[PDB]
Amino acid sequence: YDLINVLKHLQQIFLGYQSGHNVLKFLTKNMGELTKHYRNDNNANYDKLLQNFELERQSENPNNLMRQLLMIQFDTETLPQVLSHYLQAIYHLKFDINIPYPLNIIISRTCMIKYQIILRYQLVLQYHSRLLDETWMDLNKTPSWKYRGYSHTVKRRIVRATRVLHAKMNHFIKTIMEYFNQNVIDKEVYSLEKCYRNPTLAVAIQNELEGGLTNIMTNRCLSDLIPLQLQIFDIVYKFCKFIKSMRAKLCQLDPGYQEDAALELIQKLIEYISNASSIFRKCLINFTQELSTEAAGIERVLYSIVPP
Amino acid sequence: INDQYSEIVNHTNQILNQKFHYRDVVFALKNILLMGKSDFMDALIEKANDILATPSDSLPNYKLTRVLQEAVQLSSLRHLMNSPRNSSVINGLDARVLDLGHGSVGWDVFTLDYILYPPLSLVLNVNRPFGRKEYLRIFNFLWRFKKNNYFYQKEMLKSNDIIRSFKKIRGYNPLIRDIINKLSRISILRTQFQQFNSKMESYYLNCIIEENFKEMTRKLQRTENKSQNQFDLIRLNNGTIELNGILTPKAEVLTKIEKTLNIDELESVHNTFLTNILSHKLFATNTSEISVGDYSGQPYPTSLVLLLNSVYEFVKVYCNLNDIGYEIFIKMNLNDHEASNGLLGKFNTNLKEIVSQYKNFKDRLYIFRADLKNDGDEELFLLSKSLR
Amino acid sequence: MGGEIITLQAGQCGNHVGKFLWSQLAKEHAIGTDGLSQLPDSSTERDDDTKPFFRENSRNKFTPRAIMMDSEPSVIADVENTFRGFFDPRNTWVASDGASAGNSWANGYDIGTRNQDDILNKIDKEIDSTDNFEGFQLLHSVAGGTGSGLGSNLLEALCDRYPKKILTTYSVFPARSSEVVVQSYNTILALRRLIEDSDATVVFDNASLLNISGKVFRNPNIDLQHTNQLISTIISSVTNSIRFPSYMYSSMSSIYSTLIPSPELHFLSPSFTPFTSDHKGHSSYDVMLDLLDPSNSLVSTAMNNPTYFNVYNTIIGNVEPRQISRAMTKLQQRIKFPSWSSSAMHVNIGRRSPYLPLQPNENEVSGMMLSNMSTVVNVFENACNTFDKVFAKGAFLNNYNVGDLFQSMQNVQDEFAESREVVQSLMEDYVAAEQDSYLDDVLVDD
Amino acid sequence: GEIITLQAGQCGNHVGKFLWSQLAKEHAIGTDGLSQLPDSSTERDDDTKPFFRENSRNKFTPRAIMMDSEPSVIADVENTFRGFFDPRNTWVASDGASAGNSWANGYDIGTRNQDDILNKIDKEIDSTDNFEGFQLLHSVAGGTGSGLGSNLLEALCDRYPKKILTTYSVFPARSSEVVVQSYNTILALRRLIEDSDATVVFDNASLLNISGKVFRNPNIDLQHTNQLISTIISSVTNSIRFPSYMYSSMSSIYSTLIPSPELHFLSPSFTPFTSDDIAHKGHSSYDVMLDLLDPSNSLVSTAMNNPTYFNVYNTIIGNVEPRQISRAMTKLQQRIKFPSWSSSAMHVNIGRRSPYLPLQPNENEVSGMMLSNMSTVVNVFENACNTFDKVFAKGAFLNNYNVGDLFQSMQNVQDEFAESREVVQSLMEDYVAAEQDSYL
Ligand SMILES: Nc1nc2c(ncn2[C@@H]2O[C@H](COP(=O)(O)OP(=O)(O)O)[C@@H](O)[C@H]2O)c(=O)[nH]1
Ligand SMILES: Nc1nc2c(ncn2[C@@H]2O[C@H](COP(=O)(O)OP(=O)(O)O)[C@@H](O)[C@H]2O)c(=O)[nH]1
Repeated sequence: YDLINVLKHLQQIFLGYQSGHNVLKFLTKNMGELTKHYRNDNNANYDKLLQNFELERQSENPNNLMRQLLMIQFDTETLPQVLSHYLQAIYHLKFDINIPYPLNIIISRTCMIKYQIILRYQLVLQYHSRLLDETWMDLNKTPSWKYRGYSHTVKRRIVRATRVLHAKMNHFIKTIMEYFNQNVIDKEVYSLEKCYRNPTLAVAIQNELEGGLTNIMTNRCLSDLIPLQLQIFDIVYKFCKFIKSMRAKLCQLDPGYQEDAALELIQKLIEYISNASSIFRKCLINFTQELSTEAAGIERVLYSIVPP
Repeated sequence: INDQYSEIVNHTNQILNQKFHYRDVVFALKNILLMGKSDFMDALIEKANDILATPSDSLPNYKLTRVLQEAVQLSSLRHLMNSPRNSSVINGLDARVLDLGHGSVGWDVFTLDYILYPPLSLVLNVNRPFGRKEYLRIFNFLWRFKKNNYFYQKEMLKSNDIIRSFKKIRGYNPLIRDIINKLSRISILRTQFQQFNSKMESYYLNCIIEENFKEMTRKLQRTENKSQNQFDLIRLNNGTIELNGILTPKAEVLTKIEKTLNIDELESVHNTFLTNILSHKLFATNTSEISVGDYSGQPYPTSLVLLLNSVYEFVKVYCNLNDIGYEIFIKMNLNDHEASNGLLGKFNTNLKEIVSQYKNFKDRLYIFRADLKNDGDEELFLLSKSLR
Repeated sequence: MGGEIITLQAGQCGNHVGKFLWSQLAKEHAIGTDGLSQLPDSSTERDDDTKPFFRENSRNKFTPRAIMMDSEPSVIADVENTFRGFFDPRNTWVASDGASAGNSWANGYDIGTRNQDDILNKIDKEIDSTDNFEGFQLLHSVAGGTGSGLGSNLLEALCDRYPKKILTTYSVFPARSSEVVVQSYNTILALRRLIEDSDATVVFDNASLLNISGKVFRNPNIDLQHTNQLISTIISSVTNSIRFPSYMYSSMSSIYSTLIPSPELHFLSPSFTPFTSDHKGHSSYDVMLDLLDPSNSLVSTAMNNPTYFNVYNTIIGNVEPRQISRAMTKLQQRIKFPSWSSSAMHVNIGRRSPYLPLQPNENEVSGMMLSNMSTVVNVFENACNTFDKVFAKGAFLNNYNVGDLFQSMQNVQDEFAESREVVQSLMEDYVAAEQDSYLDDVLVDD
Repeated sequence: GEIITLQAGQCGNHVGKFLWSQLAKEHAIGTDGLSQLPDSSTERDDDTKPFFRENSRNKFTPRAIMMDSEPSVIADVENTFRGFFDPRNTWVASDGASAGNSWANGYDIGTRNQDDILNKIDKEIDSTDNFEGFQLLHSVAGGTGSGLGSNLLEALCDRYPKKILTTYSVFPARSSEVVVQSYNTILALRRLIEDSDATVVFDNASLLNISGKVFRNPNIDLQHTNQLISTIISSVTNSIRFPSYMYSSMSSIYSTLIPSPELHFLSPSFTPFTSDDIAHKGHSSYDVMLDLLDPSNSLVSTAMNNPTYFNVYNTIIGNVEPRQISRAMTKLQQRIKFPSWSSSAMHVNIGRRSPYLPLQPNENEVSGMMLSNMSTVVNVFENACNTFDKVFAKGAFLNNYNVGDLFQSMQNVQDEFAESREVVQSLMEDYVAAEQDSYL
């Protein structure tokens, strides 16, 4: 049995290792529904996602055992809640695999649990990055947003500030991803690859694999910082939705013809932008506070936030 | 021992497929007794209308033999009887009547049967003289639906005839014009009945029988193929994916035969198919597990067959009505335009009867749907919802 | 009952329709273009029925059943020369007289009064080939002249000779307001017969045909003759069930019986995802929601304020029944209907033709729907709102040959009066049926 | 994730030759278009689909569309890669514009033939499903090439709203005769200014200097310039061609770089370790990150003075250490400065060495490259721009190449030129305002 390639096949599903290709495809296909389903998922009715995955899985190579056992499952209690089962609604989906015949003595069930949790977190981040990216694509391509001589107040207070805060959010999100994937994930896969060389004891192999996984889990960026990130995600979700609405909202602000209309709309838009911005300033400052309060992520994440 | 077992089971499966036509008798039983391939049943009823309704006894069995002859001749199943290779199949069909009474209860007791012989009579579970005759229970339970279908079709045609007939009156007494409206509205009533029938039938033939038959053929067929995927995998109803068998080495040279079914597995799987059909909540009659529902307190099949009988009386009375319209046209088109029309009195009487029966029908059906919603089971709940 | 069908081809466009239709049909059953078997006789088992449509001889040639109609042997001969076999040359028919469109309806009518005296006898001889005959058919475009006249005369002639026999119709409606000087005349005349002769009628809207064709064709925009093959694709889905027999609907009568309530309401709007021609990777769920889509129709003229009276659905392909259950749930949750109804939409799951040049389908299905809905009369309004403004003026009032109906201008004007009354009563009844008290005529008696 | 590449002009197609050469031998193809792997059954570790089309017989067709006017120069490439390039993708004029012409006649030809060019691009589009954007590779100085590039650029941008565009541009070294091309150059900017979403600029002075440093015995090394250009383009697309954790689409790359679409001119730099004596000066990632900030590594020869940075995006390819990179940012944030009105934006994009070129692996060898956003970008304009502020009034030889959509109707010609130069002035003052701390 070729253990090495089976481990790599598992990783490409559960760590994203050399597979961001796949995550991009998955999100770009199903984001339009995954964005809204997670409000009232008690009554499942999620036939479309299951059916679509069933169809797409037929296309893949049959000479990969692992992709075949990929199943879509859901549950109710959320991510911080499912971590509350580890040390005591955004994307509460799940992937699991029932490891094959009792050669799976190599691969436990606890390890599958932690792999599940990890993939859940990765998909959260990738979803938010995909939103920001679609937003950037919208801000610089739809002619509605191009400047053709409107009013110095609207730029000072609507569009320029919108762009500034959008770029701030995107920089922060990408920085979080950069820290996590670069100084968190490659350590484990690199150790696992090196222990494949000169192998002497199976039990040490099992111990090293689980040690790498646990060392992934121990990071407080998954446990202690996480409510900050969820409040972050609420803010960014709402802002991105607002901008997606602005794409057509801006259409009625120019030479209806400023006819005692949209003036309070302009004022409310200004206040909305201002309040969202100030909220995000406070939240980043508190994130700074917890960063400074107590892993090369130090002087790595904080560079893009620390205000000049 | 291992080698001999493997070899003998393999040769046995091969001979069953190749000499005695297994898997052709199974599909034949589904296409004959379990009501599939309906055109055969349609042609049978059409060619046996004169006899299924004969109000007599000591019936000429010879005509029924001619009936099965021309029935298998008319349907698509002639493609079997024409071929020498599998001609043996058609020989097994036969028809029976049991006389517990005089009055054309033959239509109520017409039974299609299929007699088996060695070796197959040993492998397949059929109307054994000391069995439960499950095939017979199913076949009667669906023959009811088929009686409804036949009568409704005939009389729908006679209806459309008669409405088209009265359309050429408008230079006459508008009372006859009234007929039009009434008949047209009356027609909708009939359809509200008939459609309901079909709904349930479809569920029966597409959610009880067919799904089970597909599972039986899938299990019996999996032995036939070669590895289109090298993972002998099982897909479940809960999304569970399990790999049984041994994860074999990938043809590794470290140093310098698959599972088909014996006879008992064959009989076992056929019996599983049948009993799992008859353990479904739309067939069970007499156990402790005959759980009755709120608002009725009755078994589902009992109330349902009551509904179907009510449907039958509706068909009879609507037949009478259309008859009445026919002789009204007959007397109207001729000389006597001073025509006595106590026939109209009968017309109104029969409308009153029809509307009474229809109100009773809707009431019973509402009880029925509420009963299924009380049941709470997903498929029965969806059947209840679909009926609305 | 339940048996053989005889189909009728009205006009030149209709005859093109039929040529494409029988192309598709014989393609489905793997039939040789010359009519000889395209299958090696290695297998002797066959699991579908071609007795309803075809006949067979001692030489295993398939004799079609059809009749091909016009006075101009151009289109007939073109179809015949398209397939050097595949047709019996003794079942065509052509007249020998003057030629014109429009009000030549009347002369076309006279064609029958001159010629049906033998034409049906041809039919009769042909119908004597079989035993169990269950209905005719007809293909037509309302707008043209020769087809409209012959079709109407045929319908009248058959409605009183073969009782208890079904007559279905297929009719397409034009989109141009140009020829309305005569156009909206023939149309209205045709309706007069489709209200008294058809046992069920399907309606088409050429505007939506061309719109969908341009939307889906990956070749640039071209003629309507290459769009004609989008008619037969619907007539494949109907009669699919009686060509590959399965559990239910093995007869045509039962089909409209689940379509058509009381005989006054016999207009049907087809629709389905034209996922084929002569890909799209859609599952059953996608198909059965796409059929709800207001962009998906073959008569796309209605406002989103409709009322369905009856719905037929079908699917070709292997399908998970659970998806059908879920989709019935969803569709019933989204559609509207009168409160005197207790039935619902119906589903039949068919069989994909097995002789087809098949790859693995992987649960990719081909849906279809017929709907008896309230908005069909919308496709009428253009021709409802045109002819009368000309009738006040009588443009082209003379294009009738005398025959034995055109002797008095009042004769024609009374014809149009009757016709408009017929259509108005139709729309009156369709509107009246929408209100929840339609049954009061019989449920509030003393 | 399909990408469509447009190459035009003599320079554009020389670029295409070298570019597709490096990309192909990066993907084990060879001059024929078949697999060089010994076993077709084994799966691969990348996705070549974003740039190459695939058939049944395992021939890879580069989705590359090339434009020309005198088919001789574009003809050489298929006379080097037999059967590789699809010949229906090329387009050849007949008796069009003059030798070295102004862009005007090329623009006229483009307006005449854009119908069939658009049909061509449409039929290449129909070939796939997941289309992400185009790429345009040409110089501004060349007349017919830049006219065609401008015309098709407008055609793509207005016909295609949901698709990204990236252009690569070439500028001549400061020399004598380009006083016409540089002249001509101005109007070319007009299109990229309004139509390009992101774009990176190339000058030949720094290219020649890099050649004078890397290769021995230099006589004429324009081919070396194309070498460096392809090096840069492949490096940019590396993280998309060999998937990794984060960046798997082009939009995700630029989205970190460009604020409001008035600041989308980018300036590259690269490690001395090339991609065609290379064994030296690749010491470490710490070294790579440090020497990236050498002004001598710029692909545009600028001046060094407390440079003001908008966005920094560097990619390091090879086997890297976390500690080196950590310390590198630790002191580069301190050394590198950016305007106080925004925040620090340093991004690293660790990638993959291609496992199909038989590389010479060391344990700590790396290479690196970087994209940046600068004020000093406007410096390339002034060098050309200052010129026509001095000459255009005389027009004796200036009108003679007949620079306009009409001929000899020089009134509308001066209209075009004036509006163009004022648009350039808007760009320059805009970059200054971003510079001048005014929003502070
Ligand atoms: N769908 C479709 N309709 C057509 C086509 N050609 C003509 N028609 C319609 O058919 C009508 C003409 O009918 P016509 O053939 O003249 O009738 P005929 O004179 O009795 O043969 C016009 O209203 C057209 O809109 C076609 O290729 N496709
Ligand atoms: N990109 C690139 N451009 C070059 C190189 N060498 C010279 N050039 C410039 O590229 C331009 C190409 O001009 P082009 O229009 O294609 O030549 P033409 O077709 O003869 O008019 C010329 O103006 C050269 O100055 C090189 O190595 N690479």
